[PDB]
Amino acid sequence: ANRFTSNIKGLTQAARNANDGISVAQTTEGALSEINNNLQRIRELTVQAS
Amino acid sequence: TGTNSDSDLDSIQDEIKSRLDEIDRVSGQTQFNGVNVLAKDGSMKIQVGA
Repeated sequence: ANRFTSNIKGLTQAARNANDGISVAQTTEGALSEINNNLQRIRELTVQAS
Repeated sequence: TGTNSDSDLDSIQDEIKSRLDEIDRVSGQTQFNGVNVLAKDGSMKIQVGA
């Protein structure tokens, strides 16, 4: 039972940590998407100015 | 399909590669109370007869 509860607590905490990783990836991809929007505006401006 | 170019094909390719890496990871890191189940071809015997 001691080994069992050790595994249980470890797996629960690891699942929580995976959720935190999901959140980090989400915020990073949001920043990347806004950078992509800026790049698209730059590309349109270049097509205009060419 | 043939409508997608190589630049459009690299995305599908790296997604497939990430999925395969995840498959390998979950195949190699799943264990029940300290013994793995997807790493060896050995059989398990359960004493069910006294």
